Order: sequence, then structure tokens, then C-alpha cells
Amino acid sequence: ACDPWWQFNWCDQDHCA
Amino acid sequence: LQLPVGDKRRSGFLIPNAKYTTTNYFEFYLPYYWNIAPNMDATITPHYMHRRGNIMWENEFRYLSQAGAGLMELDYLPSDKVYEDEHPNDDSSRRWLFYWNHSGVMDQVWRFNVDYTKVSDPSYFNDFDNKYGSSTDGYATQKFSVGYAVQNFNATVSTKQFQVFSEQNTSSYSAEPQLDVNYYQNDVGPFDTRIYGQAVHFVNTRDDMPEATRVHLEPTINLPLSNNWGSINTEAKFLATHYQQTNLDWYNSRNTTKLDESVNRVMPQFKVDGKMVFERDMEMLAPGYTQTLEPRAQYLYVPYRDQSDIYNYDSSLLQSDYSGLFRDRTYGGLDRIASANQVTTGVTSRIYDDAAVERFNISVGQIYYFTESRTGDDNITWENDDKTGSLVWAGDTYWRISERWGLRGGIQYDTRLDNVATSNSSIEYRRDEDRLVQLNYHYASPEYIQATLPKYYSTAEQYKNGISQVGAVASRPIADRWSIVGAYYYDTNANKQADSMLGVQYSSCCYAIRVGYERKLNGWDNDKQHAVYDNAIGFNIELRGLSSNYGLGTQEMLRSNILPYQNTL
Amino acid sequence: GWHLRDTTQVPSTMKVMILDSGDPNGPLSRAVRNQLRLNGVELLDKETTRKDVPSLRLGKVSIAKDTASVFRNGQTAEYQMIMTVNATVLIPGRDIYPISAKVFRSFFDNPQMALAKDNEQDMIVKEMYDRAAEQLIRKLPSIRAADIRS
Ligand SMILES: CCCCCCCCCCCCO[C@@H]1O[C@H](CO)[C@@H](O[C@H]2O[C@H](CO)[C@@H](O)[C@H](O)[C@H]2O)[C@H](O)[C@H]1O
Ligand SMILES: CCCCCCCCCCCCO[C@@H]1O[C@H](CO)[C@@H](O[C@H]2O[C@H](CO)[C@@H](O)[C@H](O)[C@H]2O)[C@H](O)[C@H]1O
Repeated sequence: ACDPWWQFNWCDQDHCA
Repeated sequence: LQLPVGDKRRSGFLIPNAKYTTTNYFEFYLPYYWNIAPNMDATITPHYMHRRGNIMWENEFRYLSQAGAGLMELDYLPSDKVYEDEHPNDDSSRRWLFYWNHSGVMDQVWRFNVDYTKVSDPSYFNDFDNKYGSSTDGYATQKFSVGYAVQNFNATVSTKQFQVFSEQNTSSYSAEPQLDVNYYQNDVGPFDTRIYGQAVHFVNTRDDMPEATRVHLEPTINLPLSNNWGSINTEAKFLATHYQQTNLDWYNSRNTTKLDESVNRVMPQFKVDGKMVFERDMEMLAPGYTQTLEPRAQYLYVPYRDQSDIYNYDSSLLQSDYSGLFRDRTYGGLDRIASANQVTTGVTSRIYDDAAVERFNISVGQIYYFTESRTGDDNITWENDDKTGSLVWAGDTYWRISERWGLRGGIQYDTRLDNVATSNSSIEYRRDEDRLVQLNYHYASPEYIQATLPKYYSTAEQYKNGISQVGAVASRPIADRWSIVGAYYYDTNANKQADSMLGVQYSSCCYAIRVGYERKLNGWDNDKQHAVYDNAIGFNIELRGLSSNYGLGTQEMLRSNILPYQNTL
Repeated sequence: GWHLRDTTQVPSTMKVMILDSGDPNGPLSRAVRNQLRLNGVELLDKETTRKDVPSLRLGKVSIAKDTASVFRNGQTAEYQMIMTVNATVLIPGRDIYPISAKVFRSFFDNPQMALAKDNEQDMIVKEMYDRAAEQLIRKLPSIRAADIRS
């Protein structure tokens, strides 16, 4: 359920980990 | 009906005026003025052209109403021997121009704007007089807009279309329609809040290009704090955008990256801006003079979102002058929004005299990038692979040397270009509207042209060398009745003239006679790979005595060339 | 001998002002109102019964776009935008003082992205008003000086 809703985070699209 | 005054006199025939050009040989205009009613007049001008061997009918119509002031122009030439010879396969050789400029604010809330130009062929402005267009124009603009604006809200519906003249890529996108909404609220506790919304439909002239519907929302909240000597503003914003893209088959069959029919792009933005002001009394130069030093800093952060699946409809790279250094956007529009992790640092020094009047100012600033600014579709051709550090520098200066002397300068340097991106300078002496001299210089490096313009610009002979243009303008009156005006704009890369103009006006109590000569760049010869020049020598007579216009016509002559004069104090 | 600015940008005699213009809902009026609000100036309406309050009347605004440079074929390379704003400051009883602001901007033209360029132009205009407003504020102290030596 993160597909549209991750966009509101302050991280870059190729970040996490 | 014999020789009235063209401003508001009874209808009749104005003074006919003649000219000789290299594009039309002998031309002569026989205007007739028609005062239809108060706030409504028209002008019908038969314009005989000898080289084309015909008459172009020009119809001007000026009106004023509660909706605003407007002006319509309709030029029609039924046949054209030159155009027919150049285009023998067409069914007709008629040329025409339609122009409409309307501007008005009604009831302080409604705003009506129309800026419409439509020509029959892309070469219209290279053949005919430049009064509502110019031979330097690359396209014709067609804009309508109706807006409603109250103190804390506004909503505008507009339509923008463009007719491109260059026969390289005539495909252009248009917004049919575009709706913009802004709402503000200034007393939400200590915070100031605002919201911006947009709904646009992008459609292309070509039938095989993608079409789009874009909906954008932008809530913004900021906290400003101020002192007598400093200020700081903290801003937090959201950018939400939805794209519905259709007609992607042709594009998706030609490119390795795929456009998506439905796209959602949401990103936060954080900004902190800070200013300080220091003062000192600079007695060594002059007593009572004040020098102010203003440091300014700005941290900007926008995360990275891959935008390669969105076609670029209305986003273009923005110039970075000193004022543009602190801008929060890299591109215009909303198709491309670059990721940002950057700090902009600048300083401005001002010098005021004893009367608290600003006489000098100089600004220098730079942008430091902690991470690379990327959109996911990065195709700009730089001279190197620098991505982080002090990449952009800008400087500006303005000096009012005396009452009659003024100096202005600006420079923009990019380390990714390995060269100065752009620069401009100007020095002007001006005693009054008639006594003036001005020297100006414009420079744009070929690297900047290659980076910020299409590839064939960097390949074509007439674009790839950049800009290095020096211009001199002068005007002097003689015996309180004669006015002499001259202008010369010269390109130093090719060592060739770009523009040249002379003008002599004799003004009397009841009439004025003006003689004007101009030699201008007017086109490019693709066969022999050299520029085309156009010469024009014309005479005009106007009737005075019915108004208070006792001027010598210097300013009007200064604006009669393709590089018109602008006052820089 | 540097020191922090100990005086307000707006003179203390102008901490309460009346903002007047023929386009109260226009962009220039909004920019001027925002600049005055950032400086702590309290704005009243034109019909207020308070006297001895200075008034700021915004005049006509001229926006001109011209060709600053051309390519080798005579096509426009750079566009020069000039914004000229005229205003007057009425000091109650004393006099009226005219002030003006001139803002210069430049941008390169690109027919292939004409629509994009148009949007950029709009952005530039949106910035220019702001600059103009700042310039007007920077001319407020001088008027105060002109009020003293008179
Ligand atoms: C910070 C203070 C405010 C700004 C003050 C400066 C403003 C005035 C400077 C602009 C005028 C001079 O502008 C300057 O022109 C020269 C000469 O063409 C350019 O210089 C150019 O010289 C030749 C031209 O073929 C090239 O080989 C070279 O690589 C290139 O740099 C500069 O890149 C430009 O900056
Ligand atoms: C400060 C204001 C100055 C106003 C003075 C300028 C007005 C005079 C216009 C120039 C005179 C007209 O002259 C016109 O230009 C030049 C002569 O210079 C000739 O053409 C010339 O142009 C180029 C560059 O200018 C020369 O390097 C070259 O030797 C020659 O081709 C044209 O064939 C002629 O038609």
C-alpha cells in the first residue's frame, strides 16, 4: 500500500535501505 | 475631409506617406481616418507595393469600453507576385494578418486580456512592415484570458496557442484550456498559508504527439520573522500532480523510455531564507554617505522523483541572474521539478548619499549543491561532469554616476560550461529626452547556447557562435527644431553589422516631417550560407497644432528598429 | 565601523499608511501590500476617518518586452523585459512626493518550446512586481529626508 503514498516522504525515490 | 488630424479629428484622408525598401521597392500608403463615435475610431489604409504589384488593405480599429481598451488590425493582400514566384504550386498567393490586443479591468474584479496574432504564412513579417509584429519574431502568440481577482483570491481561465514560423519543427503544444487558482490567508496563528491549483489540457498541432491533462495542487505554509536589522522566513510546501496522458503509441514506439498514461507525482519542499543588514558611515568618500552590506542565505531541499515517464510539455530551463539565484525552481511550468539540496549565498552592498538616495549597488552570489540536481530525465549537454559544489555564480551592479550618467552590468558564470554563461553591460549619458548617448554590450557563450537550446542551434552556422553584440545609440537636437537619431548594432564574432538606423525629423508649429533609414538583418540564405540584409528609406509627414505634442520625436525614432532603445538612466 | 541597522526600513512616521490604487486587486498592489506587511506597516482603507496618516498612491505600470540581441539570421536571441512603476506619497498637509521603480530582466527565446517560454515569462513578471515593490520601500526613507529639509 506504499505505491502512491510513499511520495509524501522526504526521502529520494532511489533511497531506503 | 482633406488632411484631418489622425487623433480625434473628423473623418478624412490623412497625409499619404511613401518609402523605398529592398523587399517591396516603392511603397506608398494612403490612409483614411474614420471617427465612428467617441471611444471608437478606424483607419483604412491602401498600401500600394510595386515589387508585389498590388495593394494591401490595412484596417485598424481602436475602441474603449467598460471592459477595457482594445485594438484590432486586419491586413489583406489578395495576390502576391513574389510569393507566387517563390511558391508556384499553391492555389493562391494571398497574404493576411489578424491582430487583436485587448486589456481591461472591469469593476476592479474582472480582468480581460487578449493578445492574438495570426498570419497566413511564416514569412509574413520578413516581407511587410513591423508595426504589430517583427522580423525578429520566431512565432506568433494567441492568448485569451478571463480572470476574477479579489483581495485574497483569484481564478483565471486562459487559452494559449502559438504559430511557429521556423520550418524546422513546427510542432508546438498549446494549453486549451488552463485554469489557475490562488487562495491566501495571512493570520493562521503566526503562519501565513496559501494554496495554488492548476488544471491544464496540453494538445499538440501534430496528431501523433502525446496529449495530456494535468491537475496540480500546491499547499504552502510559511513563518516569517523580522527585526530592525534581520529577517528569516521558513517555508514548507507540498507539490501534488496528476497526469493523464494519451496518444502515446507513436512516442512509445520510437523511444526506449515509456510514457505512462496515468502518473502521480507528489513531493515536499523545505526552504529557509535569511537576510541581515549592516550599516556604516563612509566619511572618506563623502560626509553623510551611508554604506549598507546585506548578506543573504537560503537553504532549499526537494527530494528526487523519477519523472522520465512524463513528457516535457511546458518546462524550460530558467536563467540564473543574481535575483534568480534564490529562486526555488530550476524549470518553469510543472513537468520537470529538479531535486534540490542546496544553499545559495549572496551579498549586496549599497551606497546612499546624504539625502538617503541610493547611488550605487553591487550584488554577488553563488549556489552550492550538496547533491546533484536531477529530474530523472537529464539530457542537458554540459562541458564537464561537475555535479556538486559551487556551480553557479552571478553578479550585478548599478551605478548612478551623476544626474545624466548611468552604468549597469550583469554577469552569469557556470562552472559546468567552463566559461561565462552570459553577460551584459550598458553606459548611458542622457541630458533629456533629446540629448542622449548609450553604449551597450551583450554576450552569450556558445557553450550556453549548446546547453540551453536545441541541438541544431549548436550545429547551425547562424546560431552556434553565441552572441557578442555591441550597440551604440545617439540622439541630438539642433536649433530647437531638428532632431538627429542614429543607432549601430554590430556583431564581433562575425565582424558583421546586425542593425543600423538613421533618423532626421524637422518639427514645426503645425506639421512635422520625419525621414528614416534602416539596414537590418532580415533572414538567412540556406543556399550560400550567409545572412540577408534589408534596407528601408521612408518619409512621413504629420500634422501638429491640434494637441500639446511639441516634442521633437526623438523617442519615437529611437523605437523604430529591430533593436529598440531602452532608457537605463 | 560596521554595525547592525538600528533603524526600521520604513520610517517611524510611516508605520501607519493608506494604500491607494486604481487596481487594488492587481499584482502590483498585492506585492506592495505584502512588502509593507513584512515591514510591520499597518494599512488603512481610503475612507478611514483617521487624519495625519501618510498615503501611498500607486500609479500606472508599464511592462515592455523588446529584443535585446539577435542571431546571425536576425531572429531574436534574448528578450529584455522592463517594468516601470510610478507612485506618489502624500504626507498630510506637507506635500506629495513622486517615486518610481525600474526593473530589468532578460531571458532567451526558444520557439520550439514557445509554450514553456510563455510560462517562464509569466514567472519573470511575477518576480518583477516583487522587485518593484522592494524598490518602492527603499525610497520611503528618502521622502522622509525630503520632509525634514523642507
Ligand atoms: C559582479 C559585478 C557586476 C557584473 C560586472 C561585470 C559586468 C560587465 C561585464 C560584461 C562585459 C564583458 O563581457 C565579457 O566579454 C568577454 C569578451 O567578449 C567574454 O570573454 C570571452 O572572450 C573571448 C570571446 O571570443 C573568448 O575567447 C573567451 O573564452 C570568452 O570569455 C566574457 O565572457 C564576458 O564576460
Ligand atoms: C551612433 C550611430 C551611428 C549611425 C551611423 C550608422 C548609419 C550608417 C549605416 C551604414 C552605412 C550604409 O552602408 C552599408 O553598410 C556597409 C558599409 O558600411 C556595406 O556593407 C558592409 O557591411 C559590413 C559590416 O557592416 C562590412 O564589414 C563590409 O565591408 C560590407 O559588406 C553595405 O553594403 C552598405 O549598404
